[PDB]
Amino acid sequence: LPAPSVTTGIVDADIHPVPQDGALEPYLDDRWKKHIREYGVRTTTGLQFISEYPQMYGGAMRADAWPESGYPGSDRELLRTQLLDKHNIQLGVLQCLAPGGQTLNPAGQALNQELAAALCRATNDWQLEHLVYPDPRMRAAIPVTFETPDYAVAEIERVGADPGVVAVLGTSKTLEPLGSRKYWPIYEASVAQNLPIQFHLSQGGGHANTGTGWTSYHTEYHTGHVQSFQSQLLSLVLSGTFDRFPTLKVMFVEGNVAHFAPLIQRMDYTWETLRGELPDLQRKPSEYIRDHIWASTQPIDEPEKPEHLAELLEEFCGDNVVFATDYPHFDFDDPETAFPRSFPVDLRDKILRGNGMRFFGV
Amino acid sequence: TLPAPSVTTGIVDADIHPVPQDGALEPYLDDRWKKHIREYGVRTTTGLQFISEYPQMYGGAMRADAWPESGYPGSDRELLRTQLLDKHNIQLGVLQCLAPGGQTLNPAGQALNQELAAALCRATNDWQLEHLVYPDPRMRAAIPVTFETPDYAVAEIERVGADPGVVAVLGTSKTLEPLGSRKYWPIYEASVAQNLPIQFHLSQGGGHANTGTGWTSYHTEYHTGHVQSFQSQLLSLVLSGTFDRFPTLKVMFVEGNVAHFAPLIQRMDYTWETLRGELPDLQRKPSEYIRDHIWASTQPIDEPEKPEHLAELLEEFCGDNVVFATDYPHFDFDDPETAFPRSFPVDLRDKILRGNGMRFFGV
Amino acid sequence: TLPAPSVTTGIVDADIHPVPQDGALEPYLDDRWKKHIREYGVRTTTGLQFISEYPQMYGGAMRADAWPESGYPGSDRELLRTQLLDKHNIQLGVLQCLAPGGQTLNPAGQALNQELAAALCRATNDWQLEHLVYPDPRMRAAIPVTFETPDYAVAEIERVGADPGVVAVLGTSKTLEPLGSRKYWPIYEASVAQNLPIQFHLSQGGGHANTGTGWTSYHTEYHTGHVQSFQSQLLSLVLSGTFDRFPTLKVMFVEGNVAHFAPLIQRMDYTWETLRGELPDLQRKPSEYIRDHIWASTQPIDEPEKPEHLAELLEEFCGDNVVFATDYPHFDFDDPETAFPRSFPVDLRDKILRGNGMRFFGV
Amino acid sequence: GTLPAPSVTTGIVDADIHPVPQDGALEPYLDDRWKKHIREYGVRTTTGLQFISEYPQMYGGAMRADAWPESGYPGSDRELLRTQLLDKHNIQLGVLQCLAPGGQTLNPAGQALNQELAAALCRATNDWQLEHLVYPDPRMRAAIPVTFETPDYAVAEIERVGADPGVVAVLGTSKTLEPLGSRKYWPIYEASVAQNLPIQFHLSQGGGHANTGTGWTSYHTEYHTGHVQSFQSQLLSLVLSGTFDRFPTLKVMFVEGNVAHFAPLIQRMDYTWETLRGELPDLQRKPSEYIRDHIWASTQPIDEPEKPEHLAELLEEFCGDNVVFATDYPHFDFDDPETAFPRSFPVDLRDKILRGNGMRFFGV
Ligand SMILES: [Fe+3]
Ligand SMILES: [Fe+3]
Ligand SMILES: [Fe+3]
Ligand SMILES: [Fe+3]
Ligand SMILES: [Fe+3]
Ligand SMILES: [Fe+3]
Ligand SMILES: [Fe+3]
Ligand SMILES: [Fe+3]
Ligand SMILES: [Mg+2]
Ligand SMILES: [Mg+2]
Ligand SMILES: [Mg+2]
Ligand SMILES: [Mg+2]
Ligand SMILES: [Mg+2]
Ligand SMILES: [Mg+2]
Ligand SMILES: [Mg+2]
Repeated sequence: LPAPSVTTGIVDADIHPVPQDGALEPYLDDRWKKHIREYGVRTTTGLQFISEYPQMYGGAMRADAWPESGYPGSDRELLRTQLLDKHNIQLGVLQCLAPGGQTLNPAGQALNQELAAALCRATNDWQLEHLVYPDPRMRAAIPVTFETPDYAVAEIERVGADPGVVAVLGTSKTLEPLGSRKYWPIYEASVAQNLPIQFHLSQGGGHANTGTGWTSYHTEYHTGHVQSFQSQLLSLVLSGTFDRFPTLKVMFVEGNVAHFAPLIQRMDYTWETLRGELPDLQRKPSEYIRDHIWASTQPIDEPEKPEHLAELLEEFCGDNVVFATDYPHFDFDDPETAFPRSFPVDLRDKILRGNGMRFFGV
Repeated sequence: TLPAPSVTTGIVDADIHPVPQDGALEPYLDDRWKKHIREYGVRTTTGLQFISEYPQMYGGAMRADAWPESGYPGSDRELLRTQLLDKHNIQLGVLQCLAPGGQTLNPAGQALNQELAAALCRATNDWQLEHLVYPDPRMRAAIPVTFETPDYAVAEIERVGADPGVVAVLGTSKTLEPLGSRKYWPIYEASVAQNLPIQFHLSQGGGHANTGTGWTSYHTEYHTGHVQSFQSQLLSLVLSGTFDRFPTLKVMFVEGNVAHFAPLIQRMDYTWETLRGELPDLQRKPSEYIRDHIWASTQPIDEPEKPEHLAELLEEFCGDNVVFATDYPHFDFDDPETAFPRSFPVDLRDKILRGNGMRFFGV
Repeated sequence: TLPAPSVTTGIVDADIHPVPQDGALEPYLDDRWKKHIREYGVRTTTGLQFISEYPQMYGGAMRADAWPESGYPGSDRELLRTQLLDKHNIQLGVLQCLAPGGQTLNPAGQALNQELAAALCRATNDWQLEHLVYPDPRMRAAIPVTFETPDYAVAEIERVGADPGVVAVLGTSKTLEPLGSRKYWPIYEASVAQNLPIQFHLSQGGGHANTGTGWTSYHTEYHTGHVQSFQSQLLSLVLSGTFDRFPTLKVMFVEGNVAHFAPLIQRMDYTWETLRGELPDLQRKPSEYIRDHIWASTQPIDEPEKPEHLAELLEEFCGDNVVFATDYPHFDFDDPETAFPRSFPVDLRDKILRGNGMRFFGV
Repeated sequence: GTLPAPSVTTGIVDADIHPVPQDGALEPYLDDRWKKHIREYGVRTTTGLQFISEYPQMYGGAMRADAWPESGYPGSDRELLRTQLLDKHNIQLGVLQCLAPGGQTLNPAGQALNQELAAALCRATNDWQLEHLVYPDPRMRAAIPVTFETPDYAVAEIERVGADPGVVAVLGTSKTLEPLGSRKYWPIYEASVAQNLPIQFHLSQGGGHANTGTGWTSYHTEYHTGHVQSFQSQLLSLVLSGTFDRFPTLKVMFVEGNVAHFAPLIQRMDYTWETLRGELPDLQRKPSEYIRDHIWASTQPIDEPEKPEHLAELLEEFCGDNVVFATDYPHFDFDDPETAFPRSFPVDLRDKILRGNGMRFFGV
């Protein structure tokens, strides 16, 4: 399969396909089909069929993205024409967030981690056969079980070298902050395959959705997603994970972008005083961003004064911001209208093209 | 070379708590970590500089008669020798060091800086061997290791686990993942490789609340609540199939009480009869794992209203797998002369005091 | 430090048979074993001084055109380079040394003196690395070890298994116990620890007759009969749950043919659907182990009467787990230019020549 | 458990007694999965036969016709074993060798091809014989069957119960898949020596090979006389492999392999070694020099030469200190201590066969 080529089209770092009903069954062992029929996929809830914050308005999907039968993102033809052709996407990165007709219930978060591994492997076989190889404008970010590194390492070794794969896919929420040594074998395996890692917004993880209680209303739930990414960035940087893995690239997907700038600013300021706690950390904290931390754009930040967007994106790192649409979610961003009227044209071009080309090794 | 432990006329005491005198760990700690501790203390799963989330009540939870001239109970090796080892003819006394200093329960392995945790575990292990075990090998060490960082724990088990002064690996009852999780399997593998069993002692911390349904308020809730963590760990270790992967691993629950395990296991089997289809990989019936894999120490002894129920429940658990402990110098210390009810059978009392622990510890 | 293998424009050849020149192993053998060989030869499971129980037919079963100026086919590294590596652009060629001298098939690991066998395996490994691999690292070694004495095999895997010139551990298709037996588990453990897969090459010997129902008479029976041992080994490795214990272990059956594995596995599943209750601990359906654990090399390529059936059966086995081999310099050598039928799909052949072997060897 | 060491006073040693569990007596000691497995499959071994071994017994199961209790198989009634054997012959150390999990003569637990089942049956047998027989009447002591063909499981069982004072030996079979000097078995020898336990190898069928080195026998004379051959082969391997150089305190007894034939076997071994010893240059002693410290043999079924004086000659040519009395109760060729030896047999040799020799083997 040839390497991805981006020339006059664009990069889209976050696309959500969904398998049609039964589409994963050719790839699952018999024991897991039986298990799912009898138990469903238990996770960090007391609920049979939904997550703890079920989608609010029409499944949080584009009203115009429902096909003849099935869920938005389950129709390959509609995805080719409504997304890939429409916006001339030449590298579109698939992030499968659910094994079935659902918006968000990640395979890696099944509490039966052997089932989780089986669902991740089936998703990877499915997306490569059903989407990537038939139309290699798409490439896969492969879900793995971050909470069981041995299984994730196995899956990265199995398919990580496939030219259809461009990243390893995790979740924004975890049981330990991602700088923990628990996850280091996954980083090691990813670097060995020259794969970057994308962490997509998730529920679950094992803790409440904030550091100070479970949220009540939808504003709190959705705005609160940024908090997990703030916590993860701090851990990955301050733990020295990037001293251990100096080539490891990480992208935060659907965590927003602008907030990272003042977070990193406060991180440096605090470190100037308190650095003595972490004497093995080799660089000033913000010095890790350019080489290690990326963010995708959707849902685009919308300051009251539009000029503040480019300022904050550059205060984060202008080279490390990568366009995404989030097709087919309701807060989908269109490359023709996402950026504010006065946004600098050269920054926009690299967000659409060069920045993601660098992140994915194009 | 230190001789193997020998139990002839004396008894096994599976849980004794020494503490290092002030400064006693400093020879075994690098200056970077000594400075760290001076500035930051041993930060753990609390917002408190020096104490844990449930500080002890009356007198530090220590026996009122166990205080040396100066220092904390358990810090004077001569007083431990005369008030405990000599007094009760303890010939295998297993040390479980629960704090790096003059405190009751602040385990080194639970420091959130896991590099500091590993350094403190290492220092504790060198200290207890040099200061207590080698001078008086009636004592032997259960070595604290960092269960939450398996690589560091494995390194420590490799470093010191084969020393004849060590008889077990020491963990905590509370953990971030239940102990049957694959996370901990490298520790089980290393322990088996060194022919060591594992003891899990009552702890605070772990990362979750002290119950599965909120943090407790009063001391009755806190102290009675320690049993709950061990119920949860037993279920995880058994149902996960950990003992199918490690068919020679022996684990003891220390200071989780004993009798409650019997009806827990009984409910486990009864539920499994219906729901076993969820866990088709598990090789044996759940209760069948107990005899070869799960031990419990006795302190604080269960005290039923009708004392005859004690022996019944210990046998319903597994009479061969119950091991005596005193918990010296804690306030609820059990004296082997007075702990057993009058009708208790001699066969069970004798193996609790000697043979059962000899089997667990490989003596 | 030897670079990792790199397969770009060329191919993987999973089975190449070099032979030491006369005396070439002597620098790597202790004088005691030199003396033993002079006085006893290499006694194995025969009553024969020099040959195995089924000696080769025409020309030693070697290619008529593979004889160097002096010595046995495979004994001249320059002819190996020009007639094999250069001729077919082999970029990962895996050496399987089947004899310590100028013979076709007399494996070191099968010497009945297992101390001698271990010394010959060690000497073969030092020799092939120094004479062949390091001078031309398109070649890499599958290291013979003594499967019938696991302690010695483990020692040799520890000694040389991490060398970058080594890509696999080498065993024999015939053994005294089926390969899923716990006897061989220490070897699987050591191989996994060195991130090494295992290749089992066609062999005579083992301790049993060459079929499960008597010794064969004619060469058709002997040579077609080699498939049988691999069928038996696959069944044991799968049904024993060896891959439940070692979930990262990869094994390749070398020169057992490929297509027959598909109906064998199909029968295994169909029988297990009824009889699975005998082995309730096996975690997966039997055929489900193939994809993650069982590979097969292609030579001598299966030749169905209707060529279309080849691709069908290779895919019914597992198309990602089939790896090219030439078997140079044996008479039934497969040329990668001609081995596959005209209509065979390019993607499947490409995987067989490149990606599949790269995955198996971790390249 | 706690139990005095055996005391042999005015009584005798009996090195081979065959008890058998009554129907169901092992079930309290077996996991549910193995009870189910046995119900559904029986105990598969190296045969194509559901219920019998490849050479089933000829006449009445090869039991003496007077040892049948009210209900069970011979050897299944503890009271009958006490009065018919231990009381009757003043046996003060009677060593139990349980050869079957049930009333089915000669079917060793260790030879089940499912070695996890085999281990479970060995463990159940050990728990049962200690509880039902040894502890109630400690004149009896156990030779604990273990799975020789799966050393990890055997080592575990030796570690589990091998230090129990009710146990006096580890119990194996005369036939194995590899000769007993093979390194495969060395972990078992290591674990046995660590528990200061000797090993007894009892006559068996099975093993994985034919019952001779040159084909399967046809008639019962060939089968029963053929049992000595396996012991000949095992002695040669154990000695010539240097197993006793590696384990210099290891003691082994061949049980029910006869005695006299060992003498000329060893004699031929030395004579051959004098020429060919260069093949095995590490061996520390002349082959026959291993016997005194390492190899014992029990007497039953006693050798019956045509001229009785040859018996004592051959027993001394083997090693007079290393011959140990056994009855083989309740099998048909049972030997009685009062009549087994020829009238002219030396009294000093007989006394040590009945007492001193076995005391030294079992560490009494
Ligand atoms: Fe998204
Ligand atoms: Fe979204
Ligand atoms: Fe305590
Ligand atoms: Fe306490
Ligand atoms: Fe070959
Ligand atoms: Fe060949
Ligand atoms: Fe007998
Ligand atoms: Fe007999
Ligand atoms: Mg600045
Ligand atoms: Mg300053
Ligand atoms: Mg540094
Ligand atoms: Mg390697
Ligand atoms: Mg198993
Ligand atoms: Mg099962
Ligand atoms: Mg003993």
